[PDB]
Amino acid sequence: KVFGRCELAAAMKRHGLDNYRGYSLGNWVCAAKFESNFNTQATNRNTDGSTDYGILQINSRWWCNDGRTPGSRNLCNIPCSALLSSDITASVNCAKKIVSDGNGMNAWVAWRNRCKGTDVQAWIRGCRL
Repeated sequence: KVFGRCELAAAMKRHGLDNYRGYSLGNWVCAAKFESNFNTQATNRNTDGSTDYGILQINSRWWCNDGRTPGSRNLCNIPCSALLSSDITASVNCAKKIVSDGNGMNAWVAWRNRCKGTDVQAWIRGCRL
């Protein structure tokens, strides 16, 4: 599923992401925009052989099992394919674990490079919360 901007904002808000660990909703939407272009089916393979999955491009090296990343941890205790569902619950729940990791949203390279220190609230402008 490819979400609309406001549709995703609403779903994220409902799943408790607004101000989660101090990150306003705009941050999460911006991150999803640049990580996956709002497509839950997004996958990208990394040089180290790990793969990034779904709306928030969660990495198989640490967070999920895809059965093809030797020495991978599965810290979210989920198959990576669960991150590709049109239901964003699994992605959100795992993201919460990631952002609590100690490094906040800096775990998402596109957030750091493209959202951090920008007017992130612009991403939720015009949306019926």
